[PDB]
Amino acid sequence: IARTFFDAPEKNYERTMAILQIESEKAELRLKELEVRRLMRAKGDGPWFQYPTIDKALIDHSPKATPDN
Amino acid sequence: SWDKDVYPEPPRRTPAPSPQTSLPNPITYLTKAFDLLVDRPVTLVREFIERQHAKNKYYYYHREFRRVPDITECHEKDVLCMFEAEMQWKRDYKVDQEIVNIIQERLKACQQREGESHRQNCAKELQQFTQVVKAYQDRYHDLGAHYSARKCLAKQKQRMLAERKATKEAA
Repeated sequence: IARTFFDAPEKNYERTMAILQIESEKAELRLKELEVRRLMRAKGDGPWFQYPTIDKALIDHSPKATPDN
Repeated sequence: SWDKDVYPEPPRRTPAPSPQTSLPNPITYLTKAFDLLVDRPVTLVREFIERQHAKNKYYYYHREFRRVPDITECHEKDVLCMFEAEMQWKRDYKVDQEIVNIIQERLKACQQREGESHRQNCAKELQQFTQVVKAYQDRYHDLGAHYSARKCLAKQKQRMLAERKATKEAA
């Protein structure tokens, strides 16, 4: 029965170790994602939460009719 | 067979039968009939089975586990080392349960063997039983159904803190 149907204890042991490593890395990544999202919401210096402003390519720099502008 | 050092037994002392009457006891006749009609065919069948087993021989081994570092040298929230430490702790826990079982079996065997003088002739077995029960209770009790190595470490740390504080009161 052990030779035909059952997995070895060593195989299960190392499979469990691999599973634990993968989910531990995923959990640390999730916590870092939450911290990064909170920081970029708070400060707004990063690539996320960049709400649009007015583009400066629409300004006319030619001389106008009145010098005071 | 089993090992006699783990399971101790005193050498037996059987008195000789010295009858005082002339009536033959039926026990001897029934015993002779028992090795005649029962023991001989049973032993012959066992000899045949043993010959068939000696025709085809193979072995099996007792699994050995090396020592992995325990939970006291494991970084917290580092599952890779804590998993091995917890597996080692659970294996040790099962081994200690069977050790206490062996000592209980020793105590019951001593009581049954001694019979009517059990409360004098089994002092050593009772002392060994008390020692192993005290150590098991100080090691593994009051953990709960969700026991782990961390709970055992916390219980041991609390016990050593209490012992050190009680020493400091009486110093």
